Amino acid sequence: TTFRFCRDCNNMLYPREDKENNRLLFECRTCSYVEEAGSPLVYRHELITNIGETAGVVQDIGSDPTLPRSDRECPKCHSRENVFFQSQQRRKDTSMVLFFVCLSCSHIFTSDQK
Amino acid sequence: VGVLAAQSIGEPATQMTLKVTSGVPRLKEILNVAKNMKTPSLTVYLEPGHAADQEQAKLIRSAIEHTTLKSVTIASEIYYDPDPRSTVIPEDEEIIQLHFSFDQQSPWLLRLELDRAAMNDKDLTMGQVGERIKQTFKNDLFVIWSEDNDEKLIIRCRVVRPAEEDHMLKKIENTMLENITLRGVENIERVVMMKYDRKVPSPTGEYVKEPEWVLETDGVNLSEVMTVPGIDPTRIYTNSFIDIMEVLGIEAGRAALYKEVYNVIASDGSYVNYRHMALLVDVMTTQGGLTSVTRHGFNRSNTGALM
Amino acid sequence: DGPTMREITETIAEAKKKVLDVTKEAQANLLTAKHGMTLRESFEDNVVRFLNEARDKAGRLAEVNLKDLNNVKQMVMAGSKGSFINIAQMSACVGQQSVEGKRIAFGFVDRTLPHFSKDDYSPESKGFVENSYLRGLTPQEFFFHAMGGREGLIDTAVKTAETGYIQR
Amino acid sequence: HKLRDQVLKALYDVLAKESEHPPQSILHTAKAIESEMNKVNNCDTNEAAYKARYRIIYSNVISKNNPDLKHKIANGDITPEFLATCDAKDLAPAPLKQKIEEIAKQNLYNAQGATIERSVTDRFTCGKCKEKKVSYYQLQTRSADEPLTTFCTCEACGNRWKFS
Amino acid sequence: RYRVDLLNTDHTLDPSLLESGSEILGDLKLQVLLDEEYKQLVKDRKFLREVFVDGEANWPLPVNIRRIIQNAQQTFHIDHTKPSDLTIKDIVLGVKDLQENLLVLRGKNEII
Amino acid sequence: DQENERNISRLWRAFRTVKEMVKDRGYFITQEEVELPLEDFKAKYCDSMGRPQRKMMSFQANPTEESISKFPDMGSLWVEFCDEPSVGVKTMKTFVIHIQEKNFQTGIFVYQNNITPSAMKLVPSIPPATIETFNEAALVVNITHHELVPKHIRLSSDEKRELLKRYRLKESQLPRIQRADPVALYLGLKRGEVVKIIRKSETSGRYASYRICM
Ligand SMILES: [Mg+2]
Ligand SMILES: [Zn+2]
Ligand SMILES: [Zn+2]
Ligand SMILES: [Zn+2]
Repeated sequence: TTFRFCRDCNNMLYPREDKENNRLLFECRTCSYVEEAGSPLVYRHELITNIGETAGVVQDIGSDPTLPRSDRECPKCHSRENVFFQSQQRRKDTSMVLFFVCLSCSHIFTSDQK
Repeated sequence: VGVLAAQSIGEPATQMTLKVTSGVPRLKEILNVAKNMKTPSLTVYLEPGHAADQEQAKLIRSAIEHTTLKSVTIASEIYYDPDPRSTVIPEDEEIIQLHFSFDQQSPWLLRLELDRAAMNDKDLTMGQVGERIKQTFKNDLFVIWSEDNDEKLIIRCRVVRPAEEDHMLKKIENTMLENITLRGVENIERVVMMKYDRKVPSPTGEYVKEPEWVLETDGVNLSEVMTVPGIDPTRIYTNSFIDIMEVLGIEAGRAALYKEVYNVIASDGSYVNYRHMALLVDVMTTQGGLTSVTRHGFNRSNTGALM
Repeated sequence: DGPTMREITETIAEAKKKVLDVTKEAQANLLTAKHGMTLRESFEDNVVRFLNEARDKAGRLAEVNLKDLNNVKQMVMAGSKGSFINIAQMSACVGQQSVEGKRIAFGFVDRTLPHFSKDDYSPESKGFVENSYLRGLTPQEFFFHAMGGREGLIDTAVKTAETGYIQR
Repeated sequence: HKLRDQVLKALYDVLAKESEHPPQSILHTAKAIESEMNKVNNCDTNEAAYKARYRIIYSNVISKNNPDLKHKIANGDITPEFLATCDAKDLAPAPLKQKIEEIAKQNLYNAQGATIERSVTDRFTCGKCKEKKVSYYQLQTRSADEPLTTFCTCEACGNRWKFS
Repeated sequence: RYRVDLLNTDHTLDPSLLESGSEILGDLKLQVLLDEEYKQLVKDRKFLREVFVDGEANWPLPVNIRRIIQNAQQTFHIDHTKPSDLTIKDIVLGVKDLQENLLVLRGKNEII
Repeated sequence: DQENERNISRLWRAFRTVKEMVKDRGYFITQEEVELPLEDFKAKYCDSMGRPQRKMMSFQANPTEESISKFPDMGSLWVEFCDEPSVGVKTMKTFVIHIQEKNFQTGIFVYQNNITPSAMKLVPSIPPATIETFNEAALVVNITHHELVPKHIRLSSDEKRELLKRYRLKESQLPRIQRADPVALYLGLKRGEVVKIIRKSETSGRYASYRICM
């Protein structure tokens, strides 16, 4: 789904079809470089998504003092310290699932059990 | 009497509150139509022969509510399939002989996938919607679809005509997503069921609070909603009194309008005598049509120049 | 009476405990997700209903304890001014101040006011009012009280002009 | 005779392809001609719905999940039955069936709406039925010169009123 | 509440309520009058049940009846024992007399 | 089955509504005729399996004895259902010529769908005969049976003159009703007619009222 660029000239490649050999050949519209396509996938709309509650993590989230602190442990390092905080996505139907990030194992883990 | 009525109806407007639009702006919109609603809610009662049949209620809601492809579309991908009669995708291969037991077409495959749950919640099977997208063109779209019982419901379609594929096919994709109705009547939205009750005469000759099932909505139409089966055509009712006027008649219109205004001003600070409210309603309807009391509305009439 | 005061206290406390239990159930992702509305909306409904039951149960207990030579009880069941709601409000608890039904919104990022830790929905956090008038307030409750009152004033001062126009 | 040969060849293919081999090939073509002659009994190749039922039964056979439909259709579950069945949801397989019932339960719940519950007490008394089942609710309406309204409603019958 | 049957058994009045009530038990004319006003009342009941689907009792209306007959009682000092000097004929004609004597629209024609 | 059956049912209900319309306009129909069973109508007026033959069940009707008692002038009325989706000018021309030849004064027409204005322009031809058009979907539901609309009733010109000379009005201050109202097209009245209306009032139950067609 990514947008490849011509390695000779950093420009947006377009799909264009072979006339007889029946293969998608990503030909550069700037220069004459051409490349065959790995998959027949071209375009993808994705009218439904549910993604974005997790990321935005820096390696020193816990360096900020404003996050609360708890005593549930990380289930890799068993250290009782932790930093917990809710979703990073904000829609009107995002969940009250929680995200728990530790300093020792430096790992992200949740509290869902379905 | 009209002056006294006006002052009486004017007094409790100062004690008002501010879901469903209520309060002062709702009162202003009702009194000052404004061919515009902000709340297209309409109430529907079932056939009395179906008292408490939840499957019947959801069959009715599936019958009445409009949906699109986008209501059921999740996976909408595009493909280059060179062989017209053999799939490069290894999953779709049995469907070839399912539909194969009319060649001059582009080797470009558009492919759609839906939700099983969002398909049969409204009680439609994928066969007839494949039929529907087949029949809406029949000339340009060679259309292939799977069985219902497969793990992933798929649609395979191609453009048939005896370079220049991508943007045409993208626009045709956008068109079929945005336009093709499925069932129901458009300008009607999500519908939900309340378990209302109704005071009903007892067979032994008394009254009893008896439950029944109702339909509420977020869209407005009248010319089609009594047409569908299993519906009481009589006891239907809508807040949007202009449409009741237009479909039914002006007497029913003034009755509905009085009902609506009574509900709004009796939400709080009730009450007043019926005669004042009735006088107001009937004098603002007594011209053969609705008339808001504006600078332009009642004033542009055969009426004395000084008033 | 002091024993009635501590009954008010433990009533509010068990209300808070059930609130905490419901929040924990939400935080482990398993809930009903009540029909019609959204998950968060159902959560808001549950906490609002719980706190209102706490408030008026407290008011009922206070009123039934209150004596027969109590002069303001004499005033209210005598009629003219005040009410059961007034007595309970001024004597036992206030209940969560709010604007337009939702409790006090996330003004600053991630939290309500900058003085709590992040990401909380506790009755203190959003600011359900614990105390009565008589024992005093905390500044947070003071601030929320001002919020609700100011909302009342602004809606009155606009609705007066609008109702005058429509009446004329 | 295009359809009455094509569907017969289709059942020739979908019965020879089975792990259940046809040494009773005459029995299996008897099964096929019985299937086709009850299949036409809906339409006789004169109705457009003929191909739909064929697609249903054909893709149910070729579904896999399940393959056991071949075994049960060769060892029983007679073909004139399986025009009048229309049991496409009912068959091939049962895990998908219970998936469908769970889906239907979920949809039937989620189509239900808002049911705000109106906590009651016995403090006041109704006007219509005069019962102490007051669906009370409290809120402020007027200007600054007063406290709340003391809104009232009876839940036993529906009677709304107000206290002074 | 309302069924009276002057010759039948179950809904018969107690003749201790009327001095001229014992001897009239079985008269046809009085029975006919009672039956026709009974039918009048039941058709009125059907009409009211039509014109209000719910069954609400309390309604806004002109001049009260309960209090006015109450003060009639407490001014002319009714006792608990004496059968009244009334007649069924007097009652059933006087009600229709007052019925026509309510006069809101002075006029003579058919429409009025 | 697909929408063939609901098409049949809709035609059945439209037939029902038209029948009660002709009845309460005052033309002699047996009241039992309107509750004709759906399957009976299906067997009666379908050709082989699913096609109703709309051209043939159209029927004539006559004024009641009471209708002649009130008014001295209604000829017989005549109805029609074409099969064409839109309505052809020549088809309706044959229709109106048939009406003129059979000497009728009330045109009762039903269209499947829209009609060209070139047919609509000669619709008001041949006075004193009058022509009217309805849609099936407009008449799928009998409007009077909705409980919100009150009863409606027609007047004589004699009664109208009596009403005016009694209430001392002059013809204009009396409240109006639009010609394009649904109840107006239901009753088929024209300008100058007065409609009495009785609705179930909430302080007196029965209550007089009056409207003038304009
Ligand atoms: Mg003037
Ligand atoms: Zn390049
Ligand atoms: Zn760890
Ligand atoms: Zn009540």
